[PDB]
Amino acid sequence: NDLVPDQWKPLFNNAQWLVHDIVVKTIYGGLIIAVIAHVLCWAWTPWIR
Amino acid sequence: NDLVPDQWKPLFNNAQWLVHDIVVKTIYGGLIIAVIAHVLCWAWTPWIR
Amino acid sequence: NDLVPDQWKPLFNNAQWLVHDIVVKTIYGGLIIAVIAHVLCWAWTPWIR
Amino acid sequence: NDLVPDQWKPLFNNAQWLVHDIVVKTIYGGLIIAVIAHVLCWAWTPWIR
Amino acid sequence: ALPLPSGETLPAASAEVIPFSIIEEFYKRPGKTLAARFFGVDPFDFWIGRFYVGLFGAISIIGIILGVAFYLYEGVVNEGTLNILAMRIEPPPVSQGLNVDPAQPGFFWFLTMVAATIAFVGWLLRQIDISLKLDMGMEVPIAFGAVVSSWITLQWLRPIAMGAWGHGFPLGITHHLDWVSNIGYQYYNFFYNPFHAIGITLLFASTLFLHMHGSAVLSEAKRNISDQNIHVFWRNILGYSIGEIGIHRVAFWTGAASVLFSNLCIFLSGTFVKDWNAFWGFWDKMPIWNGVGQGALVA
Amino acid sequence: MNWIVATFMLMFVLVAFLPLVVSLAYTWVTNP
Amino acid sequence: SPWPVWSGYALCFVPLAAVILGFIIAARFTDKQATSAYLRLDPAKAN
Amino acid sequence: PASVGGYQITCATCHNGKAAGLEPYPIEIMNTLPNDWRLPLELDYPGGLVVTGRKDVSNHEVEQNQFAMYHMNVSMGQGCTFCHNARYFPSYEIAQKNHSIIMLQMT
Amino acid sequence: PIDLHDEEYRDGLEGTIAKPPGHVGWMQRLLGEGQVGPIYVGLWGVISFITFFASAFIILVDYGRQVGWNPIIYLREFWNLAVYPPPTEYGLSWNVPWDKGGAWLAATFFLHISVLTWWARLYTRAKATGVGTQLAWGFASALSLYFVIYLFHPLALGNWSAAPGHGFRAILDWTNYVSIHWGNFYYNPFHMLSIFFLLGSTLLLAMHGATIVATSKWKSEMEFTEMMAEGPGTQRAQLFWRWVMGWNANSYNIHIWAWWFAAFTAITGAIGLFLSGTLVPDWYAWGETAKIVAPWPNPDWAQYVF
Amino acid sequence: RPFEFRTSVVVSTLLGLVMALLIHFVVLSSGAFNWLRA
Amino acid sequence: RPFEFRTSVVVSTLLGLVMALLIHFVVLSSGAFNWLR
Amino acid sequence: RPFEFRTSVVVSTLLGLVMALLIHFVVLSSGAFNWLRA
Amino acid sequence: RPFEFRTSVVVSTLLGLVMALLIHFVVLSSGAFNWLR
Amino acid sequence: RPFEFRTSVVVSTLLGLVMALLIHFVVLSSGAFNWLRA
Amino acid sequence: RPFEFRTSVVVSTLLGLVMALLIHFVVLSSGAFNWLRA
Amino acid sequence: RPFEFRTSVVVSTLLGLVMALLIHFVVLSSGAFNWLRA
Amino acid sequence: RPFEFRTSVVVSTLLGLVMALLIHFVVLSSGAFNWLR
Amino acid sequence: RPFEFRTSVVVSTLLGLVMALLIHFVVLSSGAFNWLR
Amino acid sequence: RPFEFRTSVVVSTLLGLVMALLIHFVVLSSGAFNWLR
Amino acid sequence: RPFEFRTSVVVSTLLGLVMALLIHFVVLSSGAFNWLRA
Ligand code: BCL
Ligand code: BCL
Ligand code: BCL
Ligand code: BCL
Ligand code: BCL
Ligand code: BCL
Ligand code: BCL
Ligand code: BCL
Ligand code: BCL
Ligand code: HEM
Ligand SMILES: [Fe+3]
Repeated sequence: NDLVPDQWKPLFNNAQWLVHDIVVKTIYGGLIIAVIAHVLCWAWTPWIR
Repeated sequence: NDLVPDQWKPLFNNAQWLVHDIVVKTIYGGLIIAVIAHVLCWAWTPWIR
Repeated sequence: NDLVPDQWKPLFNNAQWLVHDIVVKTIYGGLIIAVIAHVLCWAWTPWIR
Repeated sequence: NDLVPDQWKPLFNNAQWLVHDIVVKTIYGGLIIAVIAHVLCWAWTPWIR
Repeated sequence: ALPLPSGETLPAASAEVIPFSIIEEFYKRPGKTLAARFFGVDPFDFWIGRFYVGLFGAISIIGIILGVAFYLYEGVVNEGTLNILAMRIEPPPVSQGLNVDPAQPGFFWFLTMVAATIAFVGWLLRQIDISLKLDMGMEVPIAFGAVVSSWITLQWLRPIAMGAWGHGFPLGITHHLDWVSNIGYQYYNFFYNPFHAIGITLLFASTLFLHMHGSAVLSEAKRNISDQNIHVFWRNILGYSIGEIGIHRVAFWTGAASVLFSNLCIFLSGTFVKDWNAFWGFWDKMPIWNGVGQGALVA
Repeated sequence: MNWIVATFMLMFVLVAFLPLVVSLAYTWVTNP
Repeated sequence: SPWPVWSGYALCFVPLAAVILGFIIAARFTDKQATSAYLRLDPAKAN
Repeated sequence: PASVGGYQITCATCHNGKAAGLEPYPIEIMNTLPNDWRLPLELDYPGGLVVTGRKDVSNHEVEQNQFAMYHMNVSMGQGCTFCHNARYFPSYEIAQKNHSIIMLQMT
Repeated sequence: PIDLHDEEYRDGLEGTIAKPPGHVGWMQRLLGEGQVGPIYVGLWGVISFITFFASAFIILVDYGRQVGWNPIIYLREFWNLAVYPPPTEYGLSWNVPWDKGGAWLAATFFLHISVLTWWARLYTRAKATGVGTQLAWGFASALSLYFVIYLFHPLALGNWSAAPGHGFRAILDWTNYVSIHWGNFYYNPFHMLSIFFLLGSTLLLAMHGATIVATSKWKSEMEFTEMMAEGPGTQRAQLFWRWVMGWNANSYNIHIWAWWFAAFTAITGAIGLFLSGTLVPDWYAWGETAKIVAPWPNPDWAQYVF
Repeated sequence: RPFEFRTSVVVSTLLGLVMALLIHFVVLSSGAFNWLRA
Repeated sequence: RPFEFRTSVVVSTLLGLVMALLIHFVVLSSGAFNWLR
Repeated sequence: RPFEFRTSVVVSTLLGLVMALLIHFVVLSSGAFNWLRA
Repeated sequence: RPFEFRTSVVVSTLLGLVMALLIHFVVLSSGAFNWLR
Repeated sequence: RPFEFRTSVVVSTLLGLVMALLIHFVVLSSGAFNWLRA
Repeated sequence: RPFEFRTSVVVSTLLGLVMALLIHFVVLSSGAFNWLRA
Repeated sequence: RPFEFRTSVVVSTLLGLVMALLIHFVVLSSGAFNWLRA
Repeated sequence: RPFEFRTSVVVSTLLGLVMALLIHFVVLSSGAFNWLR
Repeated sequence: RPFEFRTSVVVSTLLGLVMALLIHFVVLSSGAFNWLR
Repeated sequence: RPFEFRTSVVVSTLLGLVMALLIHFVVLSSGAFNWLR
Repeated sequence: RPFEFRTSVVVSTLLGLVMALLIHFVVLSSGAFNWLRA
């Protein structure tokens, strides 16, 4: 756990930090795309009325 | 893992790097082809209207 | 693995290289025949319209 | 089996005598209540006629 | 390297590499069949190839040959179909009764059914003899006897009890299904027959038990384990392990019980009952709830 | 319906049930 | 029209022949493995 | 046809010895069915209760068909094969199914 | 590298409960073992428990509502109560009243989650005990049939009404209705193959059980030890089945035979059920066109009349 | 002794409970007392 | 002692809960009190 | 200590997810909000 | 002690949740409050 | 530590996939969006 | 000798008895003799 | 010796008896001879 | 040798007998000879 | 490492193939494109 | 080597025989050639 | 290496053959090509 920050050393391993970063970046990209898709769908036709 | 880059050494093997690279190129070609196919299909007949 | 190139030595064996070459050539010929057949069928009867 | 009477020693334990007494008292109370309830219900509506 | 029964080749117990010929020769021990006890001698007490032929082996083979000949004759001749998926081998008409006449149609159905019954009983007795020669138990004969009793119920007891003898099944491929369908819909909701439901439950349980036992035994064949891993695995999931000897007992019992209840339901449906929906009319009239409802919730 | 013959055939069926019951009883009597 | 349809051909007669051949082949190889020579306990000593 | 006989309909056919208070759908015949089921007399019976391979209906229509069919069974005492061959229900071969068509139109 | 004592006697989550084993007695006399023993709970099984009991609670509460909340009538009509899917109109929509199919969808969803988590539990415990994972794939082959019945068949038909109604009597009605709708499954070839495999499975189970019990005087039931070296009981069983029908197997092949019978039963059933409605609307007509239907001009119909 | 106290207690309590429930249900269904809306 | 405290507590609690539920359901379903419409 | 953090977290997460799904299903089926369908 | 803290907590939580869900379902089905249409 | 990274990843991925499939099916089967011929 | 005397005796007696029973049954079933009202 | 004498005798006897039974039954059922009531 | 005399004799005899029975039955079924009524 | 390359490859390939087949069949059965008549 | 000669020969022969029989039967049943009446 | 050559070859061959048969069936069943008597 050389690369793990001091705060999260008891919970994380050096190999797991990289996979965690990849997962977080994927989630943030997916959230942005989902927000855009929801905005376009609402502009197309509202679902609440 | 001599040919593996320094950053990704703890996660990858020497033989796994080549297979991963092949899969990455395959995914990139498939994505380009799928984008083209979707554009032509939309130009032919919209599915949302 | 004497006949295998340097790049693919960890992945391939001297015996598997020849069979891989055979398979690659077979797939190339199959793709050529498939393209010709598809062009002929399109010339005969279009399926998209 | 100090508390168990002489006749009932071969069947009962010292601990089961008290539970048997409790069960007997409960059954006697239940029979008294049942007799009262049956008399009340007969005074309300005869079920033989 | 020592070859294991599974197929492993493990480099090196009191075991040794023994050909099957020695075992086959050692365990012959002629002269202990059922017919030998009765008559003092078995007329056929030898082997023809890998098979053992006894007194009842001859009877079984005669029945098999005669039944196959009669079956082919009724279906190739007298029908002129020439294919086996369109043959329709019928018993005599219900009007004829319990009597048999060679001139009237349906006689070769009688011949085939009698020959098949003889062959089945001969096979059962041959199994008993082979079991008795090896000093084994009589479990396989019990299971097969359950199956043979299932046959006898359908082809002998029900037609005699109903008394017209046209109530037995045609022996045709894809055509006994027609008889099953018509009989099942004549007594409508054959699902609602209790013994049919018990038999279906036992059949499904038998299949599930077979799959579970096969998986459990196959999951430990070629591994370095201590023989107690399977017990811990079966106690961690479902919290119970039956053991080695209990699973086979359960299998045999479930298999026999399914067929027994099935033949019971078929016979009972034939004669003592007419409708399986009317059989349940007693339920709602019992004097614990016959007065508690209103409107559609009455009864 | 002749009810004597039907009851006889039913008795034969219940007899056919017997061998499994005998096997169960034998297994219970042994293994004490 | 003395012949069945193509769907009948496939759905009926391909699985039937497949089942028959598979059963015969599996029985033959099971018997071959069963009758081979491997470790066994000697019947003379074993009781 | 004359095979059935020549029986006629009279007062006792429907009344059966009662002046009034007739009971169509009594409780004893409503055994397996829902207690508020009635015959669907708003349909065209030459094709009213057809379900085989329709592909525009589902299990609910089959359930309604089964209710009607069991009612037809109970009203007689001959079981489901009286008018049908169980190998193929759509078949018209038993000769009491056309009689049932005429009866349905009459009802 | 695997300590069975640890895998059977841990505490907390990822451990076991009911740790002091019970004893039944009569199961020890009749079956040879009567230890109730501890049971594992490891986050694959808590989810199954919660989801299955949520589904059961939904179904039971709907049962109660259908009888006007009368407990006596609840006992009266328990076995003929059901929670049916939405009617044929509004085929695959979820905007349905709770009493017109709303509860069926939720219960079915929770049941799907429960069965998937149970498969995960089986796989994980097989891995953690050191044994193989054949049971997981057998359960997968049965879940294939289950998912064809409940999910994949109602899809591609266009309605939820093609699925069973969650009742004791509703499954029997579903079987009858599906048979009547699509012709006759007696002429469905995959129904025939499934029946062949099912009856073969029952036959094989009976034969194996009887064979092992008959030779149990020589310790033939210890399959794990016999796979190392054959004993007198296995030799007697092989000789018996060789002298009866001319061929036999050893104590290792029969299990492969049984596993493949059960797997083929499940797979062929699933394929036949899926193919029943989408491609062949009438099985009897197909059988007639395939020349597998026997001619039947002049029946004797007096057998079928009262 | 022929029977233990525990088995006797269990059997007696179960029999009493089942009999009480059965009698109450039968009397309710009989409709002969005008109890709980007739 | 013939019975443990644990068993007695469990049986009593289950019996009481079941009886209370049954009595409430019977009273609600009878429709003789004008409660909950 | 009576319970581990793992068991509490798992039970709480599962209960929350199941409750949310059930409430959403019931609200959708009631049809009292004019949402996702007329 | 006859019972442990863990068992009591589990049983109480399950009983409370089950009772609350049952009461909400009965109240919703009764149709006597004008709730959710 | 309480939970492994593997278990969290597996549960999160499976839950996301299941929820995506269910939401797509519910939204598209509602017939309120006019997607692929109404 | 290929066959023993007692084996031949058993086989011959059994075959003769079976054939006699079969011939009486077939003749009776034919109904061509007016025997037992036939 | 390729075959034993007893096997040959037994097989021949079985085949002959089966053939005789089959031929008599076929000829009786064909009704082409006027034997045993036509 | 690959095949024994006994196996060849058995296979040949069984095949011949089965073929003779099949041919006689088919010829009888065809009804093209005016044989046996 | 938490996950091996082989398992990820297998799961990705299976998911992709299943999704491709499902989407093709859904689009074909929708009948909104005039494809294959 | 990855595969042995016997396996290749067996698979090829089985596939060829199956495809040949299937194609002849499909063509015969199609009734588009005027073959065998 | 993550995967052996045999596994790749077997999976590829099976997938190709199954896909070819399925595509031929789906194309020829549609009746939109006029092949082999319509
Ligand atoms: C209304 C008039 C009805 C009728 C209605 C009922 C009903 C209703 C019941 C009986 C019961 C009985 N009836 Mg009456 N019965 C009728 C006519 C008859 C006739 C007759 C010839 O006509 C006879 C012989 C009987 C005879 C009997 C007995 C078998 C029995 C009562 C005695 C008993 O067992 O006490 C022994 C009983 C006990 C020891 C019970 C003790 C219970 C204890 C006291 C606990 C009570 C609950 C309390 C809340 C617990 C609280 C504490 C917590 C547990 C911590 N009935 C008519 C038709 N009868 C009762 C019975 O017990 O049936 C099994 C019963 O429930
Ligand atoms: C309204 C009039 C109704 C009727 C409605 C009801 C209802 C409704 C109930 C009873 C109950 C009972 N009825 Mg009444 N009952 C009627 C007529 C009768 C007649 C008769 C001859 O007419 C009789 C003999 C009885 C007899 C009885 C008893 C068996 C019982 C009450 C005593 C008891 O068990 O106390 C002992 C009870 C206790 C010790 C309860 C203690 C509960 C503790 C305090 C917990 C309470 C809940 C609280 C929220 C907990 C919170 C904290 C959390 C635990 C963390 N009823 C009529 C028809 N009756 C009740 C019962 O319990 O039946 C089994 C019951 O539910
Ligand atoms: C529309 C009006 C409806 C209604 C619709 C709903 C719906 C729909 C829901 C509720 C929910 C709840 N309702 Mg409301 N509700 C109504 C009326 C009521 C009434 C009342 C007496 O009138 C009451 C008391 C309540 C009470 C409640 C609570 C029990 C609960 C909200 C608090 C909570 O638990 O937060 C605790 C909740 C959380 C801590 C959630 C945290 C979630 C985290 C942030 C993740 C979110 C997902 C996100 C995509 C994750 C992204 C990253 C990836 C994981 C990588 N409702 C009316 C009838 N109500 C909700 C519920 O049950 O929640 C469990 C719910 O879903
Ligand atoms: C019918 C008229 C009213 C109505 C009338 C009432 C009334 C009256 C009441 C409620 C109450 C409640 N109502 Mg309501 N309610 C209505 C409509 C709603 C709607 C809706 C969708 O419309 C919702 C979501 C709710 C929701 C709720 C809850 C917030 C609450 C009950 C909580 C509960 O389950 O406690 C039971 C829960 C438990 C026993 C579990 C607790 C678990 C804790 C919180 C978490 C940790 C668990 C721990 C880790 C476990 C450890 C052990 C494990 C074994 C490991 N109401 C309508 C509008 N509602 C009740 C209330 O106020 O409660 C406070 C109440 O009395
Ligand atoms: C059209 C408008 C519809 C509707 C249609 C949908 C549909 C359809 C979906 C959602 C989804 C979601 N909806 Mg919406 N939704 C509506 C109204 C709402 C409302 C509301 C009004 O209150 C809310 C609160 C939400 C909330 C939500 C979220 C839970 C979620 C989107 C964010 C998210 O989780 O991102 C977190 C998501 C991610 C991190 C995913 C990232 C995935 C990455 C990008 C890979 C994707 C797969 C791709 C094929 C990969 C290709 C390469 C290969 C891997 C090699 N919806 C209305 C009714 N909504 C989506 C969802 O995810 O549901 C679970 C979804 O599928
Ligand atoms: C009625 C005219 C019928 C007909 C009716 C029958 C009948 C009936 C039978 C034959 C049989 C045969 N038929 Mg012719 N047959 C017909 C037309 C033909 C035609 C033809 C081209 O038309 C041919 C080629 C044949 C050919 C044959 C032979 C296969 C065979 C007779 C020879 C034989 O086996 O000798 C070799 C025979 C033996 C060596 C037998 C020896 C038996 C010993 C002597 C014992 C006799 C029994 C005695 C009771 C024993 C007592 C023992 C006690 C201890 C005392 N049939 C027409 C259609 N045929 C017979 C046969 O054997 O079929 C298998 C037979 O049963
Ligand atoms: C009537 C004209 C019918 C017809 C009716 C039959 C019938 C009926 C039969 C044949 C049989 C055969 N047919 Mg032709 N057949 C026809 C047209 C043809 C045509 C053609 C293209 O037209 C061909 C190629 C053939 C060809 C053949 C042969 C395959 C075969 C005869 C030779 C053989 O194999 O002997 C090999 C056989 C032997 C060497 C047997 C020797 C048996 C010994 C002599 C013992 C006999 C039994 C003995 C008496 C029993 C008692 C023993 C005791 C110890 C006493 N047939 C027409 C349509 N054909 C026969 C056959 O055997 O088929 C397998 C047969 O049964
Ligand atoms: C519907 C309109 C057209 C039509 C349109 C097309 C089009 C368009 C195409 C075809 C293609 C093909 N068509 Mg078409 N086709 C028509 C009518 C027909 C008819 C017919 C009787 O009418 C036939 C028989 C065929 C036949 C064929 C094949 C020759 C070919 C696909 C082969 C294949 O499976 O590749 C897949 C096979 C494999 C992946 C397996 C290969 C195995 C090798 C050969 C052997 C390996 C052995 C070794 C031991 C194995 C080792 C591994 C083992 C696991 C141990 N077509 C109609 C008239 N057809 C395709 C083509 O041309 O392909 C080149 C194509 O694209
Ligand atoms: C009538 C016109 C029909 C049609 C009828 C048939 C029939 C019928 C057959 C084919 C066959 C084939 N068809 Mg074409 N076919 C049609 C249209 C097509 C179209 C198209 C796009 O239109 C295509 C691409 C094809 C393609 C193909 C090939 C896949 C194949 C031939 C090559 C091959 O594999 O040889 C490889 C084959 C061999 C090497 C066989 C060698 C056999 C040896 C010589 C032995 C023969 C048997 C002999 C008796 C042995 C005797 C001695 C003993 C061994 C001791 N067909 C049309 C619709 N086609 C044949 C095939 O093989 O299908 C699987 C086949 O049977
Ligand atoms: C017995 C319970 C029973 C069953 C089952 C049954 C089935 C059935 C079906 C499936 C149909 C329709 C199938 C189709 O595609 O047409 C159908 C139709 C009719 N039946 Fe029926 N039937 C059962 C019982 C009976 C009985 C006892 C009779 C005669 C009184 C009878 C008759 C009819 C008639 C008439 C029809 C035609 C319905 C119509 O055309 O609308 N059925 N049955
Ligand atoms: Fe075993």
